[PDB]
Amino acid sequence: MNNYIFVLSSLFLVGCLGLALKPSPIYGGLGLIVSGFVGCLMVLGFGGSFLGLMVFLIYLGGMLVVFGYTTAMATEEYPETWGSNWLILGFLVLGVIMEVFLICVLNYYDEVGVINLDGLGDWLMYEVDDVGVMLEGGIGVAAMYSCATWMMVVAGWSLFAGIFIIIEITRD
Amino acid sequence: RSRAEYVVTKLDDLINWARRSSLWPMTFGLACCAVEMMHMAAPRYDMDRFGVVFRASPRQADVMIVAGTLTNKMAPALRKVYDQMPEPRYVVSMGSCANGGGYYHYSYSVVRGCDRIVPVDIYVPGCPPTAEALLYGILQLQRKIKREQKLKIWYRR
Amino acid sequence: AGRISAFLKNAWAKEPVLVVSFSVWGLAIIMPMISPYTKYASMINKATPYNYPVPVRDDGNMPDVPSHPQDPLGPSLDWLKNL
Amino acid sequence: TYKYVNKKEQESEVDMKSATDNAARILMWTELIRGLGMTLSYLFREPATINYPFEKGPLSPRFRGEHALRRY
Amino acid sequence: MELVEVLKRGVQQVTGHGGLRGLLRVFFRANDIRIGTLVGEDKYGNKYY
Amino acid sequence: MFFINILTLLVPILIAMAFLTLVERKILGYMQLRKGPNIVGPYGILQPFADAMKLFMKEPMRPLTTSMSLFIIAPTLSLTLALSLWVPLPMPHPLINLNLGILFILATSSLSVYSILWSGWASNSKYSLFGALRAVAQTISYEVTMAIILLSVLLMNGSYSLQTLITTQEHMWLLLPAWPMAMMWFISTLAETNRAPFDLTEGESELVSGFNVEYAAGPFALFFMAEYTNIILMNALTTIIFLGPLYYINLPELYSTNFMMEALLLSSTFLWIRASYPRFRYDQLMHLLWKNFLPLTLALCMWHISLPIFTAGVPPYM
Amino acid sequence: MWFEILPGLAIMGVCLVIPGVSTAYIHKFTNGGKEKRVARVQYQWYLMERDRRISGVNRYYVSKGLENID
Amino acid sequence: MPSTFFNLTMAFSLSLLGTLMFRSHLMSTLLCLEGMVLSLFIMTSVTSLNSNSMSSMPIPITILVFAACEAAVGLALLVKVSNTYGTDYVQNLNLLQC
Amino acid sequence: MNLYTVIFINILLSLTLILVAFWLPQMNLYSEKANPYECGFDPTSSARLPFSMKFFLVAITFLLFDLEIALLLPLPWAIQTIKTSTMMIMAFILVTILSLGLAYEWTQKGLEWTE
Ligand SMILES: COC1=C(OC)C(=O)C(C/C=C(\C)CC/C=C(\C)CC/C=C(\C)CC/C=C(/C)CC/C=C(/C)CC/C=C(\C)CC/C=C(\C)CC/C=C(\C)CC/C=C(/C)CCC=C(C)C)=C(C)C1=O
Ligand SMILES: CCCCCCCCCCCCCCCCCC(=O)OC[C@H](COP(=O)([O-])OCC[N+](C)(C)C)OC(=O)CCCCCCCCCCCCCCCCC
Ligand SMILES: CCCCCCCCCCCCCCCCCC(=O)OC[C@H](COP(=O)(O)OCCN)OC(=O)CCCCCCCCCCCCCCCCC
Ligand code: SF4
Repeated sequence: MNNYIFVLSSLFLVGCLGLALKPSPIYGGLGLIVSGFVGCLMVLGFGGSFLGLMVFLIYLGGMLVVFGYTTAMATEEYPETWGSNWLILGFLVLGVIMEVFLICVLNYYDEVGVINLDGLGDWLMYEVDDVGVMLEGGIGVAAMYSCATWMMVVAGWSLFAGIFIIIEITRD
Repeated sequence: RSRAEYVVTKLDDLINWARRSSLWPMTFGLACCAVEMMHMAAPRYDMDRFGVVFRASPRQADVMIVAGTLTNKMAPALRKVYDQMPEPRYVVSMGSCANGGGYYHYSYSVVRGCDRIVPVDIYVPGCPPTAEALLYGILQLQRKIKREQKLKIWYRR
Repeated sequence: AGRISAFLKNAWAKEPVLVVSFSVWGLAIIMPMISPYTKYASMINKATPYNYPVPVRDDGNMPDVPSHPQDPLGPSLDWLKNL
Repeated sequence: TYKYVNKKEQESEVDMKSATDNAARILMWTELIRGLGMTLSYLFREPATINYPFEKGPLSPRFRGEHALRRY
Repeated sequence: MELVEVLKRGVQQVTGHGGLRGLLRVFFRANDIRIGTLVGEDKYGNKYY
Repeated sequence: MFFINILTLLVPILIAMAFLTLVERKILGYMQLRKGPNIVGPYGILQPFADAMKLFMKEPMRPLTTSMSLFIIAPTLSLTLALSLWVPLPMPHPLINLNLGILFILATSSLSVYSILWSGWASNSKYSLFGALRAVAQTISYEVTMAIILLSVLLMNGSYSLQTLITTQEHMWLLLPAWPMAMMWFISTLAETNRAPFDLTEGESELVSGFNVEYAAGPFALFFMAEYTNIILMNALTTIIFLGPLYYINLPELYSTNFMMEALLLSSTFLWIRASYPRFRYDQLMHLLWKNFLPLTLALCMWHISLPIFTAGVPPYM
Repeated sequence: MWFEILPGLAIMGVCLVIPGVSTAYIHKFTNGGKEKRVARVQYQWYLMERDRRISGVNRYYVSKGLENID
Repeated sequence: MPSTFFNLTMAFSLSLLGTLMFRSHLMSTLLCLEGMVLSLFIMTSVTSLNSNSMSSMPIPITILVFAACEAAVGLALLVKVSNTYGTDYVQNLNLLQC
Repeated sequence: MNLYTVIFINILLSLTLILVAFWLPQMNLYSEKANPYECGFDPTSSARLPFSMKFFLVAITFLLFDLEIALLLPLPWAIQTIKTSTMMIMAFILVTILSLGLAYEWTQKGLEWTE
C-alpha cells in the first residue's frame, strides 16, 4: 500500500511508451484511455477526485472521437499493433528493460535523488489539514468562477473561437 | 449400475433440458413456408411461450428452419449460414420444397431437398405445413434432443 | 406590431422548443434583477461559517465587537431565522 | 371514384389556441402517450394463445392432411 | 365486488383438480389449471374437457 | 462481512437481471396479445436459467479475421462496468459511499461505450463496424445532453453525492421542480442503455445484430447481462434522482421497498416503450438530441443557475 | 392473463429489496447498532479517528460517554 | 512524490519522443501530442495537490481546454488531408519542398 | 480499499464467466465456421477499409462542447461563493456563449450531415 502510487506511475509510463511506439490508432487510443484511467487513479491517490474524474471523462470523449476518426480515415487493411512488428515489440521490451535498469540505477547510485525505494511510500502526502471543511480539489476549480474570471473568459473564448475555427477549416 | 453413471445421466438430463428449453432459430426463411413460420410466431401459437425466439445472426442461433425452396443460387448461402452456426445446432426442414424439392423437384435450378446441402434433423411435411405442424416439429425436435446422451456416451468411451 | 405577433405565433406553433428556450433564457436573465431575495443568497453564503472565527486581541479601543458570543453585539442571523 | 389520403383542404390559419395546442403536442409527446395507452390496453387484454398440444386450432372437414387409402 | 368473485374462481380452480397432487400434476403437465366439464375419456386414458 | 455485502449486492442484481429478461418476454407477449414463456418452469421462471445454461454450454466463436485480444476483452469489460456502476447506489445506504457519485457513473458509462466500440472493431465484420459507428454517434448526442441535464439537477441538489439527493427529496420529489429535464433525462437513459427507439447498435432489422453479430454463446451472454443490468441500473438511478422514495432514519426498509417499486415501474416503462415505438434513424437521434433537447437543456441550465440566486435557496455544501 | 407477469415481478422485487436492506443491516451489524459513519470531509474523518483512539479497542463505533469522566 | 514526478517526466519525454519520431500516421502523431498533454495535466494536478494550491487548481482545467481545442483543430486538418489524399500519410504531405 | 476490492471481485467474476464459457463446451471449429459473416456470401472487401464519417464536424463540436461541460461542472461548488453576482454573471456568459456557438453552427449547417 506504499508502492501503490509508484506502480501506477510505472503503468502510466508503460502506456505512454506504447503510445510513443505508435500502433494502429485504435490501439493508440486504447493505450491513451488506459493511461488516462491510470492518471485519474494517480490524482485520486494524491488528492482530490475531481481533477482525475474530469481528465478521465475528457479523454473518454476525446478517444471516442479519435476512434471514429481512425475508423473513418486513418486506417489500413492490416492494422499494426505492438506484436505485428518484431522491431516494435523489441523496442517495447527494451523500453521496459531500460525502465527497470534506470530505476535500479537511481536506487543504487544516486541514493536519495528522484527515486528512493526505502523512502518510497513515505513522501506521498506531505501536509494535510486534519480538521477542516472546504478542502476538496473542486473548490478551486469553482473559484475559477469568482477568483479567476480572466481564466474563465479566456477558456470560454477559446471554445467559442474554436467552434468558428473548425467550421471554417472543414468548410471546404 | 455405478453411482457415477447415475450422476452422468442426470447431468445429461440437465444439459438436454437447457438446450431444448432454449431453442433460438435463425431469422431465415425462403417462401410461403416461412410465412407459415411467422404465423407460428404469431400470438396464437407463441413459440416465445415455448421458449423459441428468433435471432437474426447465425452465431446466436441454435436451430435452422429451412422454410422454402432451396435453389441452386441459394444453396451456397444456406450452407454458409449453416456452417457459421455454433456447434450444438439442429436443422428442421419445413415443407415439401425443403424436404424433397416438392412442386419444383424436376426444375433445373432447385436443389432436390435441403438434405443434399445440410444434415437435416427433423422433416416437417406439408405445402405449407400449418403452424400447428411446424410447432409439432419443434416439439418433436425438443424430444429428440432430450433423447441425446452425450455425457453418457463419453463416460462409456 | 401585427407582423411581429404573427411571426411569434408561427414560431410558437411550428418550433415551440426554441420559443421555450429563448423565453427561459430571458426569464433567467431578468429574474434576479427584479427579485427581492437576490441579496439574501450572498448574505447566506457569507453567513455560512466554513472557517473558524479567529478572535481579535481587545485593546479596549473597539467597542463594537462582542466580548462573548451570547451578546447583543455582532451580526445576528434573525433575518435568516425568519427567512 | 377516388379520395385523398394526405392532401389537406384549404388552411386552418393561425390562432393562439391552435398554436398552443400544437406546441403542447410537440413538447408533451401526446401521440406517443396515446400509443403507450394503446399498448397498455393490449397488455390488459386477454391473449389469443392456445395451449398447444393440449389445445388445437380449429379446422374444417375439408382439411387436406396426410394421405390415406380407404376401403369399402 | 368482482375482485372477490375472481378470487373465488381462482380458489375453485386451485381446489378443483382433486387434491394438491392433482393440481401439481395438471399444472406441471398442461401448464393450465382451468376447470372444464369432463366430456369424456378414451380407451388410452386421455381425458377430454 | 464486506465480502458478504458484495455477494448480497451482486447476486440479487444478477437474478433481478435474469428475471428482467423473463418479465420483458412476458410483458412484450401480453402487449402483443400472446402469453410469453410459461412452460419452462411454473410460470416461465426457469426460462432465464435455461437460456443462460444453453448459452454457456454452446461453443464460442473465434473468427479468423477477428482480433482475439479485444474480442475477449470487450464483454468482460462490459459486465464489470455494469456491476461497477451498480456498486455506489444508495438504497438508502450504498455499498461504496462516494463523493462524486454521478461523475463515477458518467465515467463508467463512457467506458461501457468503449466496450461496445472495441467489440465492434475487434469482430472484423462490416455489420460490426456499422454498429460501432452508430454507437459513436449515439453516445456523442446523449453524452453532451445528459451531462448538461445532470449538471442542472445537481445544481438544484447542491452536491455530487447521492445520499444528498435522498436528503434533498426528503420532503418532495425533484420531478415537480425539474420535470422537463426529467423527461429529457429519461430519453437520455433510453439512448444510454440502447433501448428502443434508440437502440441502433444491436439493430435487428437495419443491421443483422450489429456490434455483437460475430459474438456467440458465452460472450454474447455477457453482453446481454451487461445491457439488462444497465437497464435496471439507469432506472434505479432515475428513481433515486427524480422520484425520491420515502426515507426515515429509524427504518430504511421503507426506502428500499419504495425504491424497488419505482424502479420496477420504470423498467416496465422501458419494456412498454420498446413495445410501443418504432426505431429511430440514427441521424435523427443526433438531430433530436442536438436541436431540440440541447437548446432547451442550456436554457434550463441557465434557469437553474439563476433560480437559487434569486430565491436564496442555495443548497448546502453538505 | 396479465397477472401471470406477477411471479416474475415478485422475484424481481425481492431481488431488488435484498441489496439495500442487507447493506443497511450489515452496516448496522458491523458498526454495532449504529449506521456506518460517513467521512465526507477531513473534519469528519478526524472525528472518526479520534473516536477510534478514544475507544481503546481500535474501533470507532465503541462510543464512550460520561463513564470515562470522573 | 519525487519518484512519481520523475516517472511522469519520463512519460512526457517518451510522448515527446514519439511526436518527434514520425511514423506514417498523422493520427498517431496527434495521439502522441495528447499523451504529452495528459502527462502535463497529471504533473500540474499532483503539484497543486501536493502544495495545496487551490488557487492554481484552475490551471490544469485550462490546460485541458486549450489542448482539446488543439486536438479539435488537428482533427479538422486531418480531415482536410484525408480529403486531399485518401490517407493521413505524412509521406503524402511532402510537396512543399519546391 | 473497499472500492478496489469490489472492482477486483467484478473483474474476477467476469473473467471466471468468460473462462468457463470458453473451456466448458465442446470445440469444433473449421474454416467455414470461423469465416466472417456477410449474410451468407463472401465479403467483397475487408472491413478494415476506410469507412466515411458524415458527422465528423459534429464530433469535433462534441469535443468542444464536452470541454464546455467540464467548465460548467464546478458550478455546485461555485454557487457557495460569497460573490454570487460575479459567479452568476460568469455562468450566464459561459452558457450564452455556448448557445451562440451552437446557434451559429446550426445556421451554417454544421449540424447537418454531409452528402
Ligand atoms: C413475404 O415476404 C417475405 C418476407 O417479408 C415480410 C420475409 O421477411 C421472409 C423471411 C421470414 C422470416 C425469417 C420469418 C421470421 C419471423 C418474423 C420476422 C416474425 C417474428 C417476430 C419477431 C422476431 C419479433 C420478436 C419480438 C419480441 C419482443 C420477442 C423478444 C425477442 C428478443 C430477441 C428479446 C428477448 C431476448 C432473448 C430471447 C434472449 C434473452 C436471454 C438471455 C440472453 C439470457 C441471458 C441471461 C444470463 C446469462 C444470466 C446468467 C446469470 C445468472 C446469475 C443466472 C443464475 C443461473 C443459475 C444456473 C443459478 C420471407 C421468406 C418472405 O417471403
Ligand atoms: C423520469 C420521469 C418521467 C419521464 C417521462 C416518462 C414517460 C413518458 C415517455 C414517453 C415515451 C418516449 C419515447 C421516446 C420518444 C422520442 C421522441 C421525443 O421525445 O422527441 C422529443 C420531441 C421532439 O419534437 P419533434 O422532433 O416532433 O419536433 C419537431 C422539431 N423540429 C422541426 C426542429 C425537427 O419533443 C421535445 O424535444 C420536447 C422535450 C421536452 C420539452 C418540455 C417542455 C416543458 C415546458 C417548459 C416551460 C414552458 C413555459 C416557459 C415559461 C413561460 C412563461 C410565460
Ligand atoms: C478488464 C479490464 C478492466 C479495466 C478497467 C476497470 C474499470 C473499473 C470500473 C470503472 C472505474 C472508473 C474510475 C473510478 C476511479 C475512482 C472513482 C472515485 O471517485 O474514487 C474515489 C473513492 C473515494 O474517494 P471519495 O469519493 O473522495 O471519498 C473520500 C472519503 N470517503 O475511491 C478511492 O479513492 C479508491 C481508489 C481506487 C478505485 C479504483 C480501483 C480500480 C482497481 C483496478 C481495476 C483494474 C485492474 C487491472 C486489470 C486486471 C486484469 C484485467
Ligand atoms: S413446400 Fe409449398 S408452401 Fe412450402 S415453400 Fe414450397 S411451394 Fe411454398
